[PDB]
Amino acid sequence: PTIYPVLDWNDIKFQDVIGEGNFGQVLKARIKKDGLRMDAAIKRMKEYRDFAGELEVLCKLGHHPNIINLLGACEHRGYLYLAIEYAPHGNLLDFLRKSRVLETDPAFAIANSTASTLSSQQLLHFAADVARGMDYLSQKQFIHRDLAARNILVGENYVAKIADFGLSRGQEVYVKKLPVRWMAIESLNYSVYTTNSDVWSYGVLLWEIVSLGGTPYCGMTCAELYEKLPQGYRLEKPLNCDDEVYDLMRQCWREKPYERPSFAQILVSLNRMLEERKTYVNTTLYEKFTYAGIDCSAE
Repeated sequence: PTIYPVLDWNDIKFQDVIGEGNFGQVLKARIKKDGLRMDAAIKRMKEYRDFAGELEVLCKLGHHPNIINLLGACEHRGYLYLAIEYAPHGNLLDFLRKSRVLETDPAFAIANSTASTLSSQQLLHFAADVARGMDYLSQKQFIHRDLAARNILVGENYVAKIADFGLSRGQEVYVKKLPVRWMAIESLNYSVYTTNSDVWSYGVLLWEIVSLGGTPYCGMTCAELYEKLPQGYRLEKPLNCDDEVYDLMRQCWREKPYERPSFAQILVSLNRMLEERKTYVNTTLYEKFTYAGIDCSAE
C-alpha cells in the first residue's frame, strides 16, 4: 500500500493546524511537487490493521476535480504524512453562513438588495459539484456515510470538493454507533449505509446550500426525528427555494431506497436549471427575506 508521489520530509514546511472535513485536524503546509513549491494540507497517520484498511481505501480514490485529491505521502518516524489538497476557503457550511451579508454587513446587503454574497448560479454550481463528485465516487463503489456541508470543502477557484477520508467501499456497510439529521430512514433503523442512503444525505446537503447553512430540522430533537421521519415527515421547502429544487430534494428522501435518483440523474437535473436564465435559489431581498435558523444547541 503506497501512495505516490513519494515526498521528501525536508521539502515539507508546516505552517498551521486546521480542520478539513472528515480528515479531522490536518497540518496546513507547503510541499514540493513537480519541481514547484505549493500549498497543501497534511494528515498525519499513526501506522501502529486499522491503518492498512483506510490506506487501501484511500488508494482506490483516483483523481477527480470534485473530491479532495491525494498529492503524495511521506513516511517519517513511524507515521505516514499524507499530503492532500488545501482548500483556501474552508468548509462549505462555514462558507454558506459567512455569505449571509444581511447579518455580516447589512449596509452592503441593503445597498445591493441582497441576502447573500453568493448568487443562485453559484449555489447551484456547489450542488452540481458535489453531485458530480459523488457520481464519480459511487461509480467506484464508495459509500460516504456522512455527506453534509461540513464535509464539503470550497477549494481553488471556489470548486467544491468532497472530504474523502475514512470512506467505505462495497455494496452496503453496517456501522453500529451521530449525524442523525442527514441519515436516511434505513440508516436510522438498521445502521446500514449504501449509495442510496448517500443520496438521501445529499438531499439534506442541497437543503443546506439552499437555506444558506441552516440547521436541518432546526428545533426538532433527534428523538423526534426517529419517530416522525418513518411516518412520512420531511424537511419543509425553504422560503427562497423554487418548486423544482425542492422536488429534487423530495426525490432524494423517498422511503424506498431504490426509488431515489442516482447522482448522475441529480447532476442532469441540476445542469438543466443552470442552463436557464431563471433564478432557482433566491437571494434577492425584494420585500421580505428570512434566514433559516441555526440551532448551535444541535451542533
